[PDB]
Amino acid sequence: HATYGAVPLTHSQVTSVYATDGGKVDELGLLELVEERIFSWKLNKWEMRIPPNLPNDQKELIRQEQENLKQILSEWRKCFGALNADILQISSLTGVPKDVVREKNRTWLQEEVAKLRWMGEVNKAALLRDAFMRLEAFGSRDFMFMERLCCIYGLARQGTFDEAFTNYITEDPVTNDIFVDERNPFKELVAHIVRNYSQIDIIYDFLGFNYSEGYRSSLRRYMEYLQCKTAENVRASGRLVTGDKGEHNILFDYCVSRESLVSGDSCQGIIDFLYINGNDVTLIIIASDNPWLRNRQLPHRRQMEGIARRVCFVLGIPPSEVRIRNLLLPPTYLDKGSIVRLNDIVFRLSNEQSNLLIPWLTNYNKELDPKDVDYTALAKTTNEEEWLTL
Amino acid sequence: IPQEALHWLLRMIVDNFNPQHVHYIAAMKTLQSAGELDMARDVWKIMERQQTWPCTATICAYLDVCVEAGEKTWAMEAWNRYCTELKFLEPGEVDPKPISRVPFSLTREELLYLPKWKKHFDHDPNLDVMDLNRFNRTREVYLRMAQVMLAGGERNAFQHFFTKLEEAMLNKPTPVPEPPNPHLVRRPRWAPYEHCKSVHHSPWRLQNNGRALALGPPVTIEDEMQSRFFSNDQFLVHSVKEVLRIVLQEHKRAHPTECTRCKTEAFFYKTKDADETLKFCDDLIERLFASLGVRLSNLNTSSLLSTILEVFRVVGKESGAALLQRANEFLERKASLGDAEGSRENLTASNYLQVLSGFADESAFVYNTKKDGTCQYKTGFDPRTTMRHLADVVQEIAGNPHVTWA
Amino acid sequence: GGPGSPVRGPGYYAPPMEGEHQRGYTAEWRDLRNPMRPPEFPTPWERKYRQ
Amino acid sequence: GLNGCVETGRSRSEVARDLGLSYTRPLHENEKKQLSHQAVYYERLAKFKMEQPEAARAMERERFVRKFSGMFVKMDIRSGAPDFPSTYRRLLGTKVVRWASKRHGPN
Amino acid sequence: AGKMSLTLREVNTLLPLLSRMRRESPNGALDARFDRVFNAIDTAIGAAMRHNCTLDELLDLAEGLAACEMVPSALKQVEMVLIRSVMMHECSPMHLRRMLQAMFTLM
Amino acid sequence: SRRFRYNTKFPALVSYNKLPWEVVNHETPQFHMHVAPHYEQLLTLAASSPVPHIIGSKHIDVPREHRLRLLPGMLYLLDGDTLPGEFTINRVLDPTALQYYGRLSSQIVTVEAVRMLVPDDLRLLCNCITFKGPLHLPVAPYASLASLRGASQGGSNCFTLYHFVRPNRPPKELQLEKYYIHAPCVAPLSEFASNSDERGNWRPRLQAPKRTRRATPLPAYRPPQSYLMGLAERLAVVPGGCFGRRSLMWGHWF
Amino acid sequence: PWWNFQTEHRQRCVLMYGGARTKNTHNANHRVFIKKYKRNAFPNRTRHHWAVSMTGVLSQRPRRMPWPYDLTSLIFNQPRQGSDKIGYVVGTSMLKTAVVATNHMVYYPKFNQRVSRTKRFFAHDEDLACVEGDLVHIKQCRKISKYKHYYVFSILEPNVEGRERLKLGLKAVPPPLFGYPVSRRIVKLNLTSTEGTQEKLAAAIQEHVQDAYRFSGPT
Amino acid sequence: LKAGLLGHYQQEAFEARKRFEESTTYPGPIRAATPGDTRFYSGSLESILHDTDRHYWRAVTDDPRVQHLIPLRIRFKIFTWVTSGWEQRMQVVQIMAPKDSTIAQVKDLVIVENQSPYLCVSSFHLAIDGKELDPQKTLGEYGITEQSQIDAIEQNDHLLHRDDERPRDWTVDEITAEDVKRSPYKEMEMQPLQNLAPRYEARPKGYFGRTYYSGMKQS
Amino acid sequence: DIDAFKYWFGVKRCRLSMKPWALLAKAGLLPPSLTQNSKIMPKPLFDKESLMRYYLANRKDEDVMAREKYLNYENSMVKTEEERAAERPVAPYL
RNA sequence: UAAAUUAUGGUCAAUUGUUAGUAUUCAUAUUAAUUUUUUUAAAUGUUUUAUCAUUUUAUAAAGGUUUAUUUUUGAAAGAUUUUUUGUAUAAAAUUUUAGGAAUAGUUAAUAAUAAUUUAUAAUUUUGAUUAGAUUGUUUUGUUAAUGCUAUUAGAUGGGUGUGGAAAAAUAAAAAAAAUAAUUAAUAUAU
Ligand SMILES: [Mg+2]
Ligand SMILES: [Mg+2]
Repeated sequence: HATYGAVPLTHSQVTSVYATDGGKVDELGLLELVEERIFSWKLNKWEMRIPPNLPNDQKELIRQEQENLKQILSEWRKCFGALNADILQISSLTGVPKDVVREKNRTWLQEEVAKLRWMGEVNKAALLRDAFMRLEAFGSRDFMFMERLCCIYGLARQGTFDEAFTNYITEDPVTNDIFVDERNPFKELVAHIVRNYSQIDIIYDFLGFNYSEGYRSSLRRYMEYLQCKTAENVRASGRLVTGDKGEHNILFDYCVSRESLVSGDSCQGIIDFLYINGNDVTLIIIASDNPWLRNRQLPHRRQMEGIARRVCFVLGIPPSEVRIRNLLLPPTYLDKGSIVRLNDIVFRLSNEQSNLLIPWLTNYNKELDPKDVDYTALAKTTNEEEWLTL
Repeated sequence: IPQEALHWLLRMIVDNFNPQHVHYIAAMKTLQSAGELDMARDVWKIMERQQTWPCTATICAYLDVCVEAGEKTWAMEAWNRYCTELKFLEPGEVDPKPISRVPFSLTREELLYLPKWKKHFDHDPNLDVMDLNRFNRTREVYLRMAQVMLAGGERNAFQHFFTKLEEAMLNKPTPVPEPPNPHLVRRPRWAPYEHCKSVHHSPWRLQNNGRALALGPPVTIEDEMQSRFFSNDQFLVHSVKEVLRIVLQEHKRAHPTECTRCKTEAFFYKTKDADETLKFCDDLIERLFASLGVRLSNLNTSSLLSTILEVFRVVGKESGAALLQRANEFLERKASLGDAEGSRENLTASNYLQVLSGFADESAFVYNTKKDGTCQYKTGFDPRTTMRHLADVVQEIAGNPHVTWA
Repeated sequence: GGPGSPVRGPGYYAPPMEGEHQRGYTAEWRDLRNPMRPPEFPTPWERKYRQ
Repeated sequence: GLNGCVETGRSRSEVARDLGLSYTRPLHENEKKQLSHQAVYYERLAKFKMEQPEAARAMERERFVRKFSGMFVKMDIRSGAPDFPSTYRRLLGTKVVRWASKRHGPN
Repeated sequence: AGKMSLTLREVNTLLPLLSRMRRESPNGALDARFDRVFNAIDTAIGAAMRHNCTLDELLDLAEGLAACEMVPSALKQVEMVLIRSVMMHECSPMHLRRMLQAMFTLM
Repeated sequence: SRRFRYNTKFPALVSYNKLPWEVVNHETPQFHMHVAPHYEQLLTLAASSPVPHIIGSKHIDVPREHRLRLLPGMLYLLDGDTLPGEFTINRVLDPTALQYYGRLSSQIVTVEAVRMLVPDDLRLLCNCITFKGPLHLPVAPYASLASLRGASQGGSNCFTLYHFVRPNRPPKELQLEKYYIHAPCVAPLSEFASNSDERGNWRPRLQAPKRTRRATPLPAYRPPQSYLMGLAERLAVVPGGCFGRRSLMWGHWF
Repeated sequence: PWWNFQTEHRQRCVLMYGGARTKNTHNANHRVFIKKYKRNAFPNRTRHHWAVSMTGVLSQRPRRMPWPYDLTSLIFNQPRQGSDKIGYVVGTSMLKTAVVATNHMVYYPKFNQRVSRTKRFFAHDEDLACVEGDLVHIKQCRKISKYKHYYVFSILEPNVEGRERLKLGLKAVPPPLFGYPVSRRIVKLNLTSTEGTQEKLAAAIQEHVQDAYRFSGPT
Repeated sequence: LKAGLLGHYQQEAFEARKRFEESTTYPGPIRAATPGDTRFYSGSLESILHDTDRHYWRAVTDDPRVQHLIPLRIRFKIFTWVTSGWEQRMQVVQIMAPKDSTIAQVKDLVIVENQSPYLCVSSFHLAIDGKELDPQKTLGEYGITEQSQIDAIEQNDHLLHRDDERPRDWTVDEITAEDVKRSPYKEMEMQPLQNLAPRYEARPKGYFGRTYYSGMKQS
Repeated sequence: DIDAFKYWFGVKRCRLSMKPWALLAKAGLLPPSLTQNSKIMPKPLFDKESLMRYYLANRKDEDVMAREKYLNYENSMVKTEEERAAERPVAPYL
């Protein structure tokens, strides 16, 4: 539990504390074992996990992050229970073994449903068909795999969940020897996550798990990493990243728009990042949680023309081929379509070369939340706009 | 009746009060003192169904009834639910924890905008669990989990728990003991009316007064402190004593016909599992003497010697003179490991009580057997030798004025 | 009724109430004179007795 | 130190007392005279008890005679009431002439 | 527990004893048992600044606060009543010496 | 206000030290009723276990200013009838006051004289009892009375007990509660020990003898012929007016 | 059938006293008022009784009743009625005693309206922090004085202007110029010189003599 | 007060509080001071016989009752009777002494915790390895630990006159038992209460009989 | 009222007049009262010798009488071994 | 100021008496009479004891007049435990006068039981004190009625400091320490 002197960890101390050497670590087996240990808990195991000697705002943000981890793990618990119930129902209605259900086919489903309908059991045939239909979308062993890995990385990030996975009294299944196990599969799994997934903090912040600082610094590190693999000759001074090829490849970290947006002020246009790629200019803006501030956060057409004219003045690029385009990002997370549009527009990367440069992009399945409709309307009116030519 | 100890807890929840941890502790201890172990487990299930996370004192009070009932499954369930994250004290950590939870208060804003269920404070026992685990009673947990695995018959889990407890009591500092709580009673500050009958108020007998004990004690006391006030080596001695006491308890449970006063022929002779039991006890005593070096000269081993004599009297059928010889050899071994000329201690009243009960177990008999009026004795029983060994021992106890008879 | 009486409000019309008294007097208090529905159970004992 | 404790039931002043904070309005001369003259009469009465025993003994003796021989010295519900002319107001006209009115405070 | 309250005389009597117990300690500071003692001093000082204070009691309070090294929680009302005590007619150079030595040992 | 600090429950009461009906006077036989069973148990203790400061070689020499403060509550035994100075000797010759030493003089050492010593300031009594040896109780060699010549021998046998009390106090004052340690007597067990030659002369009885004849019957119960007070099982009278329990009635006329 | 509360109250009265109520309590009796005193010579100074006055605390007309639905029941969850209260500090002339004016609601069902009445309480503050003008939250407690059974639990809003006026050496609240009079007679302020006070005294005593002449009546 | 302006005030109670948590910067967690005792308990006045300076429920123990103790055991030279004669043996008295205590306080703790009439019979002196100890020095000045062997050398010609005015269980909160007769480290934490008597509810509040209509639960 | 009568009779230990005792003996709650006399059968005559002979002819065991008193007075729901084997946890926690 | 869009390719209704409950008679209903009925005349036996005594036996009426109410730790219940110890003395709240003004054994503090002191004290025009009337009480009556109109549970600072508690100068039961009687009805006159 929480002790006097426990502290929340950043990525550096998670990397340093869980730095062990492992060879051929099973991701799915240790993932299922750690989640089986998690699902066997009660709600009282989640109570005393906040470290006491902290200010109240930091304790509130830690409580919000732990509540988010708890509700996402409970959602995956009920999803896994539904998965096991559907697999057991299919193996009981059909008569096939349980381990070969996941490798079955749709022709096999048609044959088994026709066999059940021939015997006169239309209810069991409808149950088998509906269980297989809701099993084709959820039945993979790696379904929410990046989200579950980010949940376990967040449980390591809290710092108070590391001793909750060991010192259990178990029985041997074949000899019935009551013993106490000191093996910690959570530490081995977090060590393998830190060793293999070098950008697990970027996926952790992009999925909306970080409640303290958000995903903006992870976005800057992601864009700097994607600039270092495309320009390949990169100098980085403070908040300015530049390629030295003569062709303009510039990333400028202007300001943080969460503190820059004064509530009750009349100032049109506050951006976060400015990316100059060749002749193109992108104003990368992270939207705010205030819907009365999103209309003030995007710059005017005259302001974008002034920024493009300043680019023509400073970089010496002629104003015949100069294009400037706004880019709006979701406030608390970063969905898959936003990252795809960021790779398409800013860095001029298609899907195949982005999957070659970034391996974890294919299994990233974050989408826009349905309850935020005004942001989706603003992003539809913003991202479908033509490049403003000076 | 003892069932009322279960009743007044239940009426505590029917009348919409939150039972604190002291109520569960008092209910489990009152039902354990009356021999109602299932009612104590019902109190534990009541605490679990109220979704109250127990403190270490409630955990120890549950593990006492898990130890006395000999049920390892209950203790393993309680371990895997609550005690998997209990750590021993470290030299770097502070010995008392500071109070983390500020008492509940509302500002001038939170009185208005918060709803009435957020501004409501009942004495919820889950709020002060981090402040009731302030004094690090983990050594009382790892001892209790060492005992119940001895009761269920698990040697490897007992060896793991006892090895962890031994390494913690040899290489980690002693925690600060929790002070007693005087706010749990509503006793008056003084006697409101001063009036005291004399000891000789009755001309027919000597009666006890409220001022002084004039009739003498009926039962000998051990005259030792509580287990929380002990040091780490003293708690290791107490741990060996408790493991031997649970060995004695499980031997009396497995063989109830051969452990009481006679009532049958089988009391006189050893059981067939007594040699391995005494071998395990001797190996535990030699492990205690090998772990602690000269420091065992500066520790109180009165209850340890009394439990050693009770084990080598009940489990091993030994004579009272053999028990006196073993106690004298134990005290001379303790006085000899100090590497000085020293001066040996005397046997206490609890140590002499085991020798006298061994003398009574030598001369014990089966009264009114099948021959209608013939008491059956032990084979090879000599009344003259046993009486001669009793009389000089009684004179030895009476020569020492520091042993209080009972 | 005050002391020893379970009546909480007038039967038909009342002075204007605010807050939880407004929600209680109009929606949430007991009413055994309702011929259609009995006074409701707490959650979740109302879902399984819907019919 | 402006909010009382809901858990322990302490007052507004006792929470600030346990925090080492001082909330006291600037007093006038009479409000400081009320708090400064409490010790002066105690030192005067102790000096009278030490310096004139033959008068203090007679004063304490006649005070004990007036206390002991009184009619309403038995602790009862009437003697234990905080406001006797307000609780027992039907005696003030026809039976008790000590109190001429039944209202002395906001109750 | 609120059963009693300390005036300035009790503080001026308790502060040299606690300074002596600080000097007799192995460490320079006192043990943590007396944190409720100094707090009982800390509420007694800031209330007494709202009452009347003679010059000798203020000098004994300043010397006691300088003897055992404790900064009171108020620290401004004490300096405000020390400002009012400089230009008094009863002020002596011994009084100014004690006041300046105590303020240099505190500040 | 001052009236609303506490309630009037449990007020301050007058102590028993200032009430004449609660204070035992030493000129009465009731003084020797309370203090004589304390002496007969202390001599049982001193004859069976070593009491540290119960026997001295002289009277304890406190100064005259510390005489009233330290001496009441103190007891010691000396050899011979030597009385302390600055006292007025008053010999107890009342048979009503001397009757309470009957168990002390019969079952233990014979009481020769009981004296009450009253000083010049009349504030520190001394109850002096002179015994004549030897003891009727067996005395242990490790006991305190083995170091006394008047107790060990069977003028030279006289030894005196000295108990200092305050004159007009309740009987709580003249109590000796620190001497009620019950030390055993090993006189029946000294026969079978290794230190005696009688250890081989006794014969053990391991079985009960076969009884051919039953017990002798009681004589024929004759009921009383006088008027009885009533049923003692409902008048709350103990089984003879002496001891027992009312619920277990026995020893009366029926 | 669903019985009302009067059936339960009748059941309680039957189980207590053996019977509910003896009949014939109305009797339609003609209560006649017989006057004794003169026309305008009733022996009272304020209220002159000349009709049959009804007697009853809660059974009189027009009917009142306490209205438990107010700000206090909306804010505080109370163990009993009147335990927690919120009011304003109006008087600090007593040591360790703040006078707190609080409001409650009384319901008239005939006119169907609630009215706000005011009750003054004496509360306790040990450190003397309550200034006249503070919105305070007081709570019930033991008997402290003859009229003190409340204490200041929290100061929900301090009077900043009162504290700044107390820092200036002034009163916290400037005192009112109006208040209670001393008599029904018009209290005229006398402004005269030091020499013209005897004739003013003669006029005042002559006016008192004419007020005593009013006892004579006609002529 | 006017209750209809409550909810808008709640908006202000929101709009200030969210303004507060964003305005100030929290430096760090302030340590928790122990709460005192209130003199404002509900109900009637209690007696001075039961005033234990605690009028609420606190399930935890704070810092003024926490003591740092050392289990110091001190040896005494005794003599036991054997069949030959006297033999010199050792009797150990164990106390819990505080770490910052002096040796005279350790001697007083040995005097008050022996509970034997044969041990503290005369004035003794504490020593280590024959070298006598200064009674005005701390235990830390001599390096006295649990394993340090401390002897008590007596002078049997004197007589120890003690006056036990301090109770055996004296803590800071001043709660002492009169019939305690035991060191507080020896007695158990929880035991069966034989002095009290179990009492059940004999006064029904609203329900008294035949039919439970409402039960008069508001009362 | 059966439950209130048993509460005031056992827990609170009320008194009983003879007419409510006879009325409750008609209900099977109590035995017939002391005053309900069969006037054809006289009162018994006791002698201790015949009582001792009947007591020594057939007296119960000590442990059987103790367990009967424990079932009648202390509690009557004592769990069997087959129920203790069901109340204990299983292999995921055991 | 959008300008009459064209398979009109689906008409055949309603009523089978089954109801989400304050409903209004300016002349009818409540009061006394055309009719009431039936009795009652005081002057009195509670009991056990250890005997000129002691143990148990705590709310009769008129008068005077009240904004409000309840619970003894003590006696009993009551137990093979025991301290005259088992939290009773408190709060909110709501009265009336056809000719409306002042009130006080007084308010708070207090090292103050049992107040030689301090204070710019306390109640009241948001209706006080006194005087009058006066037990209160969704229990009564009436009506379509959140209206009007009635009431009879009670308590009792100088009779005795006894008793746990004054409630004590008189009550058809509340059966009051051995089963007095316990089938029934009158249960009282007698
Ligand atoms: Mg009783
Ligand atoms: Mg004063």
